[PDB]
Amino acid sequence: GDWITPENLTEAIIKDSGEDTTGSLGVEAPENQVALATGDFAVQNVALQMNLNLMNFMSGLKIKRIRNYMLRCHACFKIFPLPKDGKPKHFCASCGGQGTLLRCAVSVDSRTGNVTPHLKSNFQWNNRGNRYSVASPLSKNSQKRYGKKGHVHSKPQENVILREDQKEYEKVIKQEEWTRRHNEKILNVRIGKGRYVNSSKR
Amino acid sequence: TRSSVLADALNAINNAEKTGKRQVLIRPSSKVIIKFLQVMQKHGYIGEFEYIDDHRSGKIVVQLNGRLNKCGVISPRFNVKIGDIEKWTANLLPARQFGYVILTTSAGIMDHEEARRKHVSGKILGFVY
Amino acid sequence: VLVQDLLHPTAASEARKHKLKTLVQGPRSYFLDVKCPGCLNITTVFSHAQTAVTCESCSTILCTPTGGKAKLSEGTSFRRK
Amino acid sequence: MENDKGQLVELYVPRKCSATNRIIKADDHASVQINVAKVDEEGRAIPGEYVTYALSGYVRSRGESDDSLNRLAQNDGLLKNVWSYS
Amino acid sequence: WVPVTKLGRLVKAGKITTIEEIFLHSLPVKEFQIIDTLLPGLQDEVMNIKPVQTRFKAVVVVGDSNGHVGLGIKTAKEVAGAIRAGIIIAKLSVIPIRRGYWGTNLGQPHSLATKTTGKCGSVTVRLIPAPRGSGIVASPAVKKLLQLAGVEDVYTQSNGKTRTLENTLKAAFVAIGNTYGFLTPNLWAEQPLPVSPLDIYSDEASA
Amino acid sequence: PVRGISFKLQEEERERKDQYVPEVSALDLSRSNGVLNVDNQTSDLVKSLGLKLPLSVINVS
Amino acid sequence: SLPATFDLTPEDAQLLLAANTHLGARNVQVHQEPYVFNARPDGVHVINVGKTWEKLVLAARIIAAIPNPEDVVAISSRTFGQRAVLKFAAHTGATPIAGRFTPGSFTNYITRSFKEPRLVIVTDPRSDAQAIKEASYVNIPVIALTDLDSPSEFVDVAIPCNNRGKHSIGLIWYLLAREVLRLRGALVDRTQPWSIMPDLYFYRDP
RNA sequence: GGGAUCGAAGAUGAUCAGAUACCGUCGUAGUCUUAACCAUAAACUAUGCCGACUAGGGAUCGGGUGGUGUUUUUAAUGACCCACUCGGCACCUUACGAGAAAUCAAAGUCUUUGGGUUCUGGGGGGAGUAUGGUCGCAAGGCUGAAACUUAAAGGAAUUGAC
Ligand SMILES: [Zn+2]
Repeated sequence: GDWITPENLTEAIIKDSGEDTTGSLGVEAPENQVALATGDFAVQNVALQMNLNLMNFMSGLKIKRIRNYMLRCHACFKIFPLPKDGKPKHFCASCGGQGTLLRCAVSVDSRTGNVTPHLKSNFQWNNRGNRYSVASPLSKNSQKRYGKKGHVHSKPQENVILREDQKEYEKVIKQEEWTRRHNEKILNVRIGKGRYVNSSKR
Repeated sequence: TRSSVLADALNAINNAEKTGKRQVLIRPSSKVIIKFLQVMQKHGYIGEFEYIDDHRSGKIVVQLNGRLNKCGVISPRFNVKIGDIEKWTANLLPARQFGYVILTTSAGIMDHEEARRKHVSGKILGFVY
Repeated sequence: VLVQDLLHPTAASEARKHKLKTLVQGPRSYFLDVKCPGCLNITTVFSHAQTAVTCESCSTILCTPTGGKAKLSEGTSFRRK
Repeated sequence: MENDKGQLVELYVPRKCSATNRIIKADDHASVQINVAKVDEEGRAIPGEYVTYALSGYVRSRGESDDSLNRLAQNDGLLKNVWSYS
Repeated sequence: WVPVTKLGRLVKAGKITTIEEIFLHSLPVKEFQIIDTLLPGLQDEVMNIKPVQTRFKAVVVVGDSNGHVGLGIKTAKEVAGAIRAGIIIAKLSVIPIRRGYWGTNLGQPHSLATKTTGKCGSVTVRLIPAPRGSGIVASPAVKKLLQLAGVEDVYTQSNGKTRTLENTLKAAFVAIGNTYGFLTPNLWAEQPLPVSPLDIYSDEASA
Repeated sequence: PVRGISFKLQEEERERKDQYVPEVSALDLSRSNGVLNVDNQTSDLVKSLGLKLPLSVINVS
Repeated sequence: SLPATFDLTPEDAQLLLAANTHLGARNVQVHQEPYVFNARPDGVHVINVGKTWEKLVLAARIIAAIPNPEDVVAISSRTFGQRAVLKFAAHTGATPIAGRFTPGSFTNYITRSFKEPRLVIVTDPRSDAQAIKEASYVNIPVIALTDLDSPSEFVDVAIPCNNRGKHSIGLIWYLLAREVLRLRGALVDRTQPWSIMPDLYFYRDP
């Protein structure tokens, strides 16, 4: 690995944000009247295709082409910017596919202004856990399990999350934010069933 | 250890009828099964049926039309005298005026009403209504 | 589900069933014509042979038994009969 | 259901399920009756002209309802290639 | 009255005139005044009252001796209150009964058309057709239900813990309801399916 | 705004807000260089129905 | 049968493909193995869009039979469906329910929301289960938009489509409204496209 | 015969203290093995064996078939991936059904009562006692009453005093 030290600490903290502290990371490449030095790929992405000038502040040269990562849904083939927590969202915002977003290598050119994905030509698809038995809400079995006490507010006859706009989903995303802030100042969840749903748990 | 090929066949028909299916397959066939089905067909409880040859006792596919309430076998095949037929019909059938008890007699296989016209008796096989 | 044709199953669904559970039984093995690289003499081999079949002209071996289909030797040529 | 003089003596004659021929009882509140509009040759629905089907609560509860209705509608003219016998 | 449900409006307007329409189309009934006008001859019998800890539980049977019967159970804090509310529940549950002949079809039905059974809890009740002049061969509680339905001759058999009174009445009530479920060869004929009255008079029923 | 409260100055705006429609449809192929990107199995479906469309095929593999 | 003018046109086909209605996703129920054309190597299934058209017209012919239009109820609890059903109930005479259904709306008169529908149309049979269940207590038939994972109890006419994508939900409701107005006299001819754009039905987030 | 460890019996230390209220030391038979006996257990899934039907999904163990599949290597084989199938220990979903209920792929196809066949029970005690027989070196096993006495004993599931 690499040693963290009390001198290096601030740089390491920035690296864990995902920002390029080194400069020239993945760089592949009216006169010079303005230039921008920045280490954030999200800003760089906008700058390049608007035909702005980017400055490699580690070296003093303008950048024409760069390679980085973005998300791509393999169902509908649409491309999305990588969120700043650095992992996929659960649902595709276009087609509503569940878990279909994969991180994909991408290149950008000032010259063309276009965006190009790079695909692994020998990809093997994994299909473990795509299909499984799930309860139906209107079965006679379900109506017996529901019980005689009406809606139980503790252990709330749990219903699985399967849609983006299901009201159950709205709670978990905001509650996740709340628990984050509470725990961090005091110190100062998963959806679907995963691949192995079909293997019995003792 | 199939002790009765006839008992299996009517059991398959009952289970299909209860769930609402329109067809059923039964294995194996026999002469007795064919005769029994032909009686049921005459009175309108089942549609056509078809026999498949295989050099190994064959198979039957039966069409079902939804009229059948129950069919069943009586085992053992008790001996029945002409005076006794009136008792079996009282026990087995749901009413005085529909349904049939089925007999083997040396005059053939027939329902209990035909047996009275011809004035014959023999052994009980089963019932339909 | 409630209504289906039991007498005319589709060819594709019939091909995947177990050999005893099709509408009528039948084998799925077959026979081969086989030639060794040397001789002209053809011979007939059962696809699930249990013996190590030799050529007729000489004690060269054509196949070896396994748990299932027989393994034909190298250099042999065959035609499904 | 007729007396000796030939008079009818039923209260009423029940409806029967078009899928399975079962009698629909007077309190099978899950049963339904569907009306499909007839279509004029100019392509417009004719008022008060229907093709009608009835389904028992048993069939609907068991989830067979949709498959049964495809079959019935296709042997009438209402569908083309939705249902297959095999 | 001022009917609140769609069916109530058609009844008060006089568009529907016999209860056989309601049974034929299997429509739900929510307002007791509907039965009260279509079926005026209905009369009631009170089968049991007992105190419980204080509250009163009442069991009520209603019918007319001509093919319609209903059953209802209610608990209330006053004896008169339990009976009052018990009658309302019994009227809502009214169902038809099929009756027939033990033999040759001379002169009006007098018995059941088939053997039937019903079960509730441990108790089971079985009804068997009987020849004319047998009367009702049943225990006193079950005998009263069959009279108000209008059966003349029937044999009965029973099993289980018949001393629990309300399980016995419910089981018998299920058994007579099943009489219209049994398909028989004279019902094999094919019928065109009627149009519902809620279609025909749709504008009378609205608003 | 706040829950459980309404007044004309909201109601008048909401009926305006939800009448919005873009100038060019989001489904228009003009947004997609004039073609539909589809897999091999999708183009098989089209052929089975007949029709003729400006498809473009990705292998997916 | 309906005349050849009701066949699926090439222009409508483009709309269905552009909205991704043919993407059936995963976890296929055993019923609705019909309506499936084939599977991709990655595991997504292709819905037979030709059958989607056939069933949609059949559903339209059922709605057009109702004697007076306010007796049709359209329901969507999920938010992506809410603007769609509101627009549907404006161009047709139907009655919308959007948001919380409040149990006891078809049973329990003496309720402010009490209704007596003749027909119910549901956008998602798993989320709208309360409305489907209560309809079964009172002899009401049900039409549902169904994805390949949908349960099947008490639904009488399933329309197979992608039930998750925002554009898919809006497009299907749009096409239904067009077909009922065109089986009625409200649109003069089947040959001329309707002036309302599909986008009027789409969900709008910010 | 062997005899490390642990340890019925036995010989000893303390007898104080309410969470730690039963604790510490030594140790015979035994614990292992060879040759003969004994025939009991909550020996339990508290569910007799054989056969047919009503039901679907993907995980796993053994065998087989197919694939223009990946890797080992330039083939074969091995390991892995996808589809199918026979057999097995289990799981999830489903209720035409069953049940007093808890619950049940059988505990279903039973008042609409009959596929073949073996064993056992008939309110609670007296009592697995007495007596006869039989097996065993013994401890004991198998078979097995009556006089008399009594109004309950028992199963599952609800609500909740001081
Ligand atoms: Zn997508």
